[PDB]
Amino acid sequence: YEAGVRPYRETYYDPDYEPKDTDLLCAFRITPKPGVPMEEAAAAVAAESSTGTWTEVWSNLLTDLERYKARCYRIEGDVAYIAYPLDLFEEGSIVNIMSSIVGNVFGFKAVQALRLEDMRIPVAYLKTFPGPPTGIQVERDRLNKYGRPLLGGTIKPKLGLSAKNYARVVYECLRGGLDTTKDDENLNSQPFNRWRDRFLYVMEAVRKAEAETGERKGHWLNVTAGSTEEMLKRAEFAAELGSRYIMVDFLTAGFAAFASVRRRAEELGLMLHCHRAMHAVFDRQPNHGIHFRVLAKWLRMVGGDHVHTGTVVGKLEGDRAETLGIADLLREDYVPADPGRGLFFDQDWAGLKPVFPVASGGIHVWHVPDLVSIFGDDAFFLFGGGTHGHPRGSRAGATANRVAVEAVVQARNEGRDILAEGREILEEAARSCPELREAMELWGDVKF
Amino acid sequence: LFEEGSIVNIMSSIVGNVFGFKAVQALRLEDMRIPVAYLKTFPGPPTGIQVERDRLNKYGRPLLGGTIKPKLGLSAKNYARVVYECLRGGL
Amino acid sequence: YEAGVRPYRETYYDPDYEPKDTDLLCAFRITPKPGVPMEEAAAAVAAESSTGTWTEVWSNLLTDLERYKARCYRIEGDVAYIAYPLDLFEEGSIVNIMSSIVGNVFGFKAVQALRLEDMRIPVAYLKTFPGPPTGIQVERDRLNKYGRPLLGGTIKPKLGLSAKNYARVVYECLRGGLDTTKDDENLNSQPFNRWRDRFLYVMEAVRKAEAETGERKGHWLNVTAGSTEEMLKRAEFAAELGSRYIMVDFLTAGFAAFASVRRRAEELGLMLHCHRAMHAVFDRQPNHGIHFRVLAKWLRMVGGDHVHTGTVVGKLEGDRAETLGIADLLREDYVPADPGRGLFFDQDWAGLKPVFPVASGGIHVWHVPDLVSIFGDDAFFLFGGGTHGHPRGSRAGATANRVAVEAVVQARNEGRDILAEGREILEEAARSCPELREAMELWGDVKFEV
Amino acid sequence: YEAGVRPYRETYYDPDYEPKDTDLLCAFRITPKPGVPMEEAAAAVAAESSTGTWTEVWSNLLTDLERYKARCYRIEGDVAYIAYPLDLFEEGSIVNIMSSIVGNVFGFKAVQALRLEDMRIPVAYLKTFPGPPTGIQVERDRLNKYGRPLLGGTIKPKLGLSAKNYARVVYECLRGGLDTTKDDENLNSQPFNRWRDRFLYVMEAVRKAEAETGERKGHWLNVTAGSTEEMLKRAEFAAELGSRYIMVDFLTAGFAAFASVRRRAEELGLMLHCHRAMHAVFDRQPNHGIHFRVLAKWLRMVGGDHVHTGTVVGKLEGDRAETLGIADLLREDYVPADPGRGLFFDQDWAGLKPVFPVASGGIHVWHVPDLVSIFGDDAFFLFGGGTHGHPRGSRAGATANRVAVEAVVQARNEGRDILAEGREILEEAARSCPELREAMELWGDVKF
Ligand SMILES: O=C(O)[C@@](O)(COP(=O)(O)O)[C@H](O)[C@H](O)COP(=O)(O)O
Ligand SMILES: O=C(O)[C@@](O)(COP(=O)(O)O)[C@H](O)[C@H](O)COP(=O)(O)O
Ligand SMILES: O=C(O)[C@@](O)(COP(=O)(O)O)[C@H](O)[C@H](O)COP(=O)(O)O
Ligand SMILES: [Mg+2]
Ligand SMILES: [Mg+2]
Ligand SMILES: [Mg+2]
Repeated sequence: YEAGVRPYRETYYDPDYEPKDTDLLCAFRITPKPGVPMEEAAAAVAAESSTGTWTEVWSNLLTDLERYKARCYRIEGDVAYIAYPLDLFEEGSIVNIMSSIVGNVFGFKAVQALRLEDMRIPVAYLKTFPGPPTGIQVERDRLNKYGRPLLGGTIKPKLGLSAKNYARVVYECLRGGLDTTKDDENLNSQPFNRWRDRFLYVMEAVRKAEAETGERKGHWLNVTAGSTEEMLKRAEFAAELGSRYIMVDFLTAGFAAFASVRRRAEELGLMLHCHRAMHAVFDRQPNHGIHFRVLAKWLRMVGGDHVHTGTVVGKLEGDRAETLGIADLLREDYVPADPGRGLFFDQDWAGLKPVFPVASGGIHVWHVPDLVSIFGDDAFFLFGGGTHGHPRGSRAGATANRVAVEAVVQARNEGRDILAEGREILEEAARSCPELREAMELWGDVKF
Repeated sequence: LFEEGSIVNIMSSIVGNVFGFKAVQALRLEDMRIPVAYLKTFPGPPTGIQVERDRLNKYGRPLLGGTIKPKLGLSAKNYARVVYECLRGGL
Repeated sequence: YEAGVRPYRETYYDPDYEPKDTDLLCAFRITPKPGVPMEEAAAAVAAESSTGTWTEVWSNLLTDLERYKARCYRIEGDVAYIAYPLDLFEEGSIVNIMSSIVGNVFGFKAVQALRLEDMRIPVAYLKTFPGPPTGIQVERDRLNKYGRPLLGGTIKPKLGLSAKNYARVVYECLRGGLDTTKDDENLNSQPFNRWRDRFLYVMEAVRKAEAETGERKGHWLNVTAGSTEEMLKRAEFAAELGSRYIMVDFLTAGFAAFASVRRRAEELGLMLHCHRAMHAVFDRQPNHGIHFRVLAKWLRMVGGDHVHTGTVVGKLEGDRAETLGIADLLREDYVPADPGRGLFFDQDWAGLKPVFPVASGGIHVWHVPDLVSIFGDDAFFLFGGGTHGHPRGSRAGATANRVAVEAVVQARNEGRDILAEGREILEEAARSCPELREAMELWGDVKFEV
Repeated sequence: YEAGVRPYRETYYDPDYEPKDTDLLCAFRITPKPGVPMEEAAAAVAAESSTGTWTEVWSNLLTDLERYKARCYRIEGDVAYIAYPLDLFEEGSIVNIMSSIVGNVFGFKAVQALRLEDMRIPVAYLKTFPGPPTGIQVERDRLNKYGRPLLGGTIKPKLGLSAKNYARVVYECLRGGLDTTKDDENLNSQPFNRWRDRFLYVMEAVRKAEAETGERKGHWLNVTAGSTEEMLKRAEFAAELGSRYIMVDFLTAGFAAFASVRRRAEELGLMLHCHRAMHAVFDRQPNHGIHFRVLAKWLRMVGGDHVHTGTVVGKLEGDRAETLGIADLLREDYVPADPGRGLFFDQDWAGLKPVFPVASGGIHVWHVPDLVSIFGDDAFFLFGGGTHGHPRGSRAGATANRVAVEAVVQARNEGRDILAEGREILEEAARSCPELREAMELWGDVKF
């Protein structure tokens, strides 16, 4: 035992290390404090997210640090690759992953900025997680909807509507062609609209629209609440009322409560929509934070049936290439590494069910060719303002959006170039659909 | 606009989506004034500083603690041996 | 520390204090013992309802009495205004409010009579209460009834009917046009009519009436009982049978058990009717007690869907101007002070749901013009004797009262002065409704003062 | 069936009726509206508290009103006696008694003022009530205290003390000679003193004083709360901490919740102190309300172990003769009617256990001779201000009060007249008790 402070790289930088198939790997983009070499910064991140601290400790001799320490094994420019032994992690706990990988290392004086770009989850650790309870294929069977993207939309105004008026908007949307509707992420239980009231009114509107159209419908009832117990109570009630879906803000509620709700959702027969409120607080900036592709891996592991992924073309930020990679991570059994899409590692999903991507935010009929081109059939397209903002209201707006999606789907199956011929496809459909003609006219000038 | 007693609801509105808009390149929430009428729907700490000092019977100084190291890798038995030495020594 | 007895006035009278928006305020009408000045009596009430006792105590120095004491901050004649800091009260407990405000101060030798006239509940404290489970607007959607007062009535005789005969009366009333019917406040479970039998027979009567009229119907099944556990058991059974409503005597059962029943009603999806039995024991006399407007505020805070407010014109006492104020306290988002109605403070309701006023007691068809003029549309009018006492029985009586209310409402919406033209509006309807004509003939000479 | 309004007197006034042993009887003092004969006003009370309403109903023919109606069978000046058949009441429910007897009859225009003076509870109905769970004799055995009144006191200031300072006052009081101490009626759980903290701090003080004095001690922890469930939760916690007592405001909490708390108390082995907060809102005025002796009967039926009865000589109102009757009602097996004490009926108690009277409110050492003379040994005397207001604090004050009571009990047992020689008895004890001397000097001029 030699007391005193030693540089982190002496023990935690090992560019000769060859990662094992059981290791958990991380890709960190590091911005060191000026004067701190890149190797010392990367080693500090590895040390203080595994086994080390700022000075040597006599208790190091009571353990086999060679077995348990993480190691930065490769540095490519400002990107550091770090490997973590399988034994460092608690089985089935995303919370534990976060507490090591992003626990303290983002606040060190020696590392000015730090962003976790990707993470390789090893198969041996994935087997301790359940994944989604329903999955794309079973959900299409439960809805009896095949061969196209599914239609949805957030009820607006976000807040302020009574339960009665809120449910009237739901009825109008579903009656007009939307497959689903949803509560806004911030609509929980408030003085103007208490959750029990909303749940009762809405399911009556869902049943009515379902009877009148002859198509199956659902509404994503938000159970997000201040405690795990209250969320479970709201899920139990939605199931009692015969709802197909519930909704949870998995990041604001948090991963521990999220896991509790996901377990209860499967026991009640509910499908689980996951809203990513708060994600942009730490996945927006390229120099610091956690990229959403990491959050999307954690989401699939705990087990959401959908998660929002961005629209690329809408009102919220999202890169086309990164979004395409995120969609594969959510839907495929195996995703090869792809630098062109920001995927730093191959990801085997070990038989876990796939998650529905969900595109929402500032989109309207003119975006439908782009969206089909980006996502294909296996996705939800959500039209909030794009439905209720129609000159003739939600019902007319729902019809315009549903017809647009089916026109572009039919064109693709016929082999046409849906981007090169996008407007032509929408104009042919508008000739037999007055509601689509009016939507194209109102928003023809709205671009982001 | 807010659900009584729910921090989760506050976050869902205030930091829900507004950090990812194309029109706003960066955004930082600096402070927040919680009104008294809303605070009263929250319980606050279960113990509190004064009751805790009574339970510890320690007054008139900062209190001493420390994180067991190495972070990970110690057996349960060796972990508790480190604990004992620290507490026996004055922490 | 200086031991010994000091006048309450020295510490608990502060005419310079400016109430805070978080303070709870009371208006007391005080009748001091002769020889005791008003200021000393008012300070005694403030002292012994907050922090003080009859002599100085060394332990006053272990706390900041400046922060917690109540203060009488204004006196006008025999009215005393007292302010209580927000931190003196337990969140969400009417029981605690009463324990301080009306706990011991009504029994002091130095204060010969005491009446609490009004109370200002601050917004910061209201937010700790849930309010009504359903509320007027949700309830109208659950019933599918709009644009008129709702019709009800107590089943008579109060006691003695078998469960089977009890339900037969219910059926006749609902079949004849009443929207609801109710158990008498004193009908709980008795040898001549046990609660399980009554609930079963009655719900069968309600379903038959709904099917024959094509209108939604309800009955207010009284779950009042000797213990909280028994009341909850009876509520569970009412929900199992599909009842839309339950009923509780919130004062005789008490506020603690009332809170328990209100919570379970929301969980069960039941609407909660509240009967104010016992209120007159302490809200009647002008010199001593608690004015009903305070009880109504507490009622809305705990959360009842309806509460009886009186009729003004019926067999039970009630003042018109005071009732108008009470009706606003139950239904409106904000009620400004109004000395003419006895509203001593502005009352903000902080988004709590509203409560249905219920007018009941010794009323009949001739009172309908006055009832509509007083309450408007958002109210229940209950006719017990006024229904079963009809010459041809309950079904005919229910038809007569229903038609009367719909005619007075129509005439009002047509712009007529229903008070100046009340008799004419009723006589016009009678020409097309034999039941109403005969009800008007029977009770035309039955009047109560006002 | 003859429709129309009839005078209440025709059916509900019967001066030839003989009350049965199974009838519940009431004595009402009635102030009719000017112009309403006394017989009509009494008939109206009988009718609208049993079976009648304001007009004849066809459904009367479906019922045997002769079997079930109440009847005014006697009028003596402005006092009306009314008999109610046993079958009108629900077994074991004070709530049902109130809903009939005092439900609506106090608010009729025809009766300008109404006061219920006394009530004869028949033995056949009493057998459906459990009565106190402990009782005076069992309680004295649990405390191991005999041959004197018991000492208590409310902690002061009423509100504002932290839990720590609160338990310090408790410790001084018990260490000084008080048998018990109690929370104020309005101390429940508040931001300055939460109930969990208070229960923990106080029980530590109780055990500490118990060990230093060698006598058994107790504190009346207030479980009064806004809902039945919360009160039961607090009672469970008191029992878990090994408390001998809990306390409930049985009127502000309400009788239904009171019954719930009484049942749980017996199951938990707790003795139940009952505070009568709010009683003066309806029992103070002689023209309108309910006399406390009625509430005292209902209290013993549900089963409180103590209840406050007033001091007569203190700061709160109370008539001596009426107080002597109320104590007999609470303690004796059978109480015969007595016009000099306001007892309108004989009351058989059917074997129910007796209740401890509790005298409290503005009393000090000079009142002890009167209190012993009034109540005898089986009572609590509570000194709040009379303890903490001592020139030298709570321990000194508790000593002065304990010494005074034992000096007076000692003089009585020797055959001295404790009232004629009260001053001499206290002065003799003060010669050897400086704490008593200082209390006598401090409060010698304080009289009510
Ligand atoms: O709150 C909103 O703005 C939305 O309801 C969109 O409403 P419109 O349909 O009216 O735009 C969605 O929650 C966002 O799209 C979420 O963003 P993301 O999908 O990127 O998490
Ligand atoms: O018991 C009764 O007398 C009633 O059923 C009325 O019967 P009628 O309809 O036959 O008069 C009601 O409970 C009273 O109106 C309550 O008084 P309030 O509404 O003033 O609390
Ligand atoms: O709050 C109070 O005033 C007391 O704590 C007395 O304190 P002191 O001992 O300082 O007077 C008691 O609650 C009253 O005696 C109750 O009145 P009753 O016994 O008549 O119900
Ligand atoms: Mg949204
Ligand atoms: Mg009634
Ligand atoms: Mg007290």
